[PDB]
Amino acid sequence: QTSAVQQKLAALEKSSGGRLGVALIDTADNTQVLYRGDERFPMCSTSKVMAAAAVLKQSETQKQLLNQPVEIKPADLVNYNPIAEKHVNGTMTLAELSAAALQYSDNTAMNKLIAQLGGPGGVTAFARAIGDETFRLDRTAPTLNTAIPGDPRDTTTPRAMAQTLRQLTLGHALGETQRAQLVTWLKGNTTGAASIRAGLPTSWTVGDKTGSGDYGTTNDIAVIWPQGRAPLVLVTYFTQPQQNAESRRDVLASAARIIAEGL
Ligand SMILES: [K+]
Repeated sequence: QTSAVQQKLAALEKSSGGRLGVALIDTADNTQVLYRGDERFPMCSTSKVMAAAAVLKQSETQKQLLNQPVEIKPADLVNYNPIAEKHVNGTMTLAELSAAALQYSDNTAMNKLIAQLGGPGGVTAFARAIGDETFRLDRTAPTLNTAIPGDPRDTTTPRAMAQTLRQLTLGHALGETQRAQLVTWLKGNTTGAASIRAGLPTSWTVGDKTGSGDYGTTNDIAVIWPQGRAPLVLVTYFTQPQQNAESRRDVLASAARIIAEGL
């Protein structure tokens, strides 16, 4: 069946000329709203949530892991590293690298998290451990953002990522301390105001992770606390036919607004 919400998301998708994938979980009743929910999309930087959560899971058996220094060398700098470049020829802790990756989308910081997990396949291993059979990380930053149509590398489905984000932030995939840390980090995101958040009422509070890549790929994954409602999880993924296409955060906002109106 096609709901009124799915009809409005299809109309939005048409006007955009790209491809849109949406997955909502409403924890009030565990109901789901999906648009292209089982199609694969490039994750781009939304993958940083899985990498930071995998290190948080390691910290459950190592009290001092998050305080562990990691050397930052000039050769470690990549395309976008606004926090790591200040610590070149110094160190950042795994807590600092996690925060920089999630709240500033620092790509050097994500590469340290990946290196701490033994490479991209270590992030995929953690996804499988928490019951995500869809997620795959294949590359480091920035080449995991190539977002080539039809490429299975560094992809997931909206349905899979909404379920995983729910487990990580509201469920018991992490210990209580670690779950709270991940939520604090997401809530402190600096990059999300033009994406999901822009489509929701101001009074609602959001923790989110954005992503952007080639093919005008514009993504956001969010945990939403509506005024007077149980929390929501929302995934919005958007990708465009042309390698050089512009970002379209406003499409994610428009998708979020349709979803909110549909509650
Ligand atoms: K782009």
